[PDB]
Amino acid sequence: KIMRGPFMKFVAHAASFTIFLGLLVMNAADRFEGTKLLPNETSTDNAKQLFRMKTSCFSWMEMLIISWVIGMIWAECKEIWTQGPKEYLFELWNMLDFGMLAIFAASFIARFMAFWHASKAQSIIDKVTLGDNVKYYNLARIKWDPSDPQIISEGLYAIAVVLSFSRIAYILPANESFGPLQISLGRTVKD
Amino acid sequence: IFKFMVIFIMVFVAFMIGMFNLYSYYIGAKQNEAFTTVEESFKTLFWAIFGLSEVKSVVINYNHKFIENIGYVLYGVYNVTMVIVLLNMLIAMINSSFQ
Amino acid sequence: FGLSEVKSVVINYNHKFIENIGYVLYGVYNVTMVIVLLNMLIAMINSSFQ
Ligand SMILES: CCCCCCCCCCCC(=O)OC[C@@H](COP(=O)(O)OCC[N+](C)(C)C)OC(=O)CCCCCCCCC
Ligand SMILES: CC(C)CCC[C@@H](C)[C@H]1CC[C@H]2[C@@H]3CC=C4C[C@@H](OC(=O)CCC(=O)O)CC[C@]4(C)[C@H]3CC[C@]12C
Ligand SMILES: CC(C)CCC[C@@H](C)[C@H]1CC[C@H]2[C@@H]3CC=C4C[C@@H](OC(=O)CCC(=O)O)CC[C@]4(C)[C@H]3CC[C@]12C
Ligand SMILES: CC(C)CCC[C@@H](C)[C@H]1CC[C@H]2[C@@H]3CC=C4C[C@@H](OC(=O)CCC(=O)O)CC[C@]4(C)[C@H]3CC[C@]12C
Ligand SMILES: O=C([C@H]1COc2ccccc2O1)N1CCC2(C=Nc3ccc(Cl)cc32)CC1
Ligand SMILES: O=C([C@H]1COc2ccccc2O1)N1CCC2(C=Nc3ccc(Cl)cc32)CC1
Repeated sequence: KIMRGPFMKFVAHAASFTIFLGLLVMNAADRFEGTKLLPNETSTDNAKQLFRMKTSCFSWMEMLIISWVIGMIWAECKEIWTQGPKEYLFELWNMLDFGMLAIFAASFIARFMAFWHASKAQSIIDKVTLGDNVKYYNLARIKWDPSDPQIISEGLYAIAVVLSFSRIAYILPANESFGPLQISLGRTVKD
Repeated sequence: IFKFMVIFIMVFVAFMIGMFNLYSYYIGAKQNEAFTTVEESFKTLFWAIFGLSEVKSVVINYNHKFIENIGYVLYGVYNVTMVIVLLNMLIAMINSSFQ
Repeated sequence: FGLSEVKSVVINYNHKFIENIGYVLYGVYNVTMVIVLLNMLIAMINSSFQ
């Protein structure tokens, strides 16, 4: 009965957003003081799989981030049809929310098809000179194409990680000290 | 001022995590060591406020111009956003003294 | 933001006509941008004193 009150629902939503931001911080936790994987070298750690299987496998933190953003797209698509494309599209912060969710979705879509190409190439050929169908795998960062579907994912993921911090403005007008500050920012943003 | 420092810290931490996630995989393949660790991303985006961070801190050596153009756009948006937050802090400080 | 150097406008030949055109255009650009910023500040002040 306490956990279905409005204030506890607000606290639970703020806590889930805090968990999402902490996951976005701690996802790149092996590279805080150094990557230890140079763009010239290659590491597989199994001596049977190729290099593009280690760089394309989803971790558990990435699976949790995918779960959070799928829940966010679901909770936004449930609300866009309740108000229609007249009250939703009129507000310009819904543009920012839909853009952040779309860029996250495109990043995960590109990472999935990169992993699918890598898994297909590792499945059709399960140390000699490899043939001319899986030779654009087990390669370093220099010899990737400029339109590789993993660097598209890594490019969109940074924009989505920057844009996901704009949801503080949804929980910020509940405070007595940072509410009028947001009101003053929105007052001056028009000029 | 101590209420706009929180907004400064929010924009700073957001862009720090974003550009560190963008440039961490190019640690030995850049012109300088910026945005390759959390310390270098910190000392790049902090001294970009006073104009002590050069614009070639964001380019790479390979022909991946996708990630380089993402870095240019993110760094320009960071600079414009910091100038906007400073110009709003000035108006808030004016209004807090005309009362 | 002051991250473009002033030697971005000079050439190697002895065509100082085009180089002086470039100096004048770049200085006028910088002064005009400062003026538009100072007018944006006053508009933002007037939009908050109402
Ligand atoms: C070629 C040049 C490129 C230009 C790019 C520059 C970007 C300009 C940013 C302006 C932000 C602003 O003033 O927003 C005003 C208020 C919203 O007012 P309102 O109109 O009241 O919006 C109400 C929103 N609502 C309560 C309805 C959810 O914003 C905030 O609340 C600030 C949030 C604090 C921290 C966020 C971190 C961001 C990291 C990227
Ligand atoms: C360095 C930066 C990036 C901080 C990282 C993100 C979070 C740890 C911060 C940012 C925004 C914060 C929130 C801003 C506003 C509030 C409202 C506050 O409650 C009230 O003020 C209203 C109570 C009432 O109704 O009387 C509870 C804390 C909370 C959720 C904060 C919880 C912690 C948050 C999520
Ligand atoms: C919620 C709203 C406000 C989002 C705003 C959009 C931008 C913040 C994002 C989304 C689309 C992105 C762009 C998508 C395509 C391009 C072209 C691309 O160009 C190249 O790849 C160079 C050639 C090569 O070597 O492949 C580089 C990234 C870039 C500029 C991206 C820059 C950042 C953009 C503009
Ligand atoms: C509508 C009004 C406000 C127009 C204002 C006038 C200026 C914007 C223009 C018109 C005349 C131009 C000038 C004409 C003559 C000179 C001298 C010339 O000097 C040399 O050629 C160096 C020696 C050589 O090697 O030939 C270089 C360009 C310059 C400064 C020009 C600079 C830009 C000027 C001042
Ligand atoms: O410097 C920047 C950023 C700085 O931050 C920005 C912030 C908001 C909007 C634009 C910004 O541009 N770029 C990106 C675009 C760039 C890359 N290739 C081309 C080709 C033609 C043109 Cl006309 C431009 C370019 C040049 C370098
Ligand atoms: O730097 C500039 C520009 C910068 O932008 C300007 C904007 C508006 C008005 C003047 C500006 O001067 N120049 C141009 C003039 C210059 C070229 N030969 C001489 C000889 C004697 C003197 Cl006394 C000066 C010069 C020096 C370099």
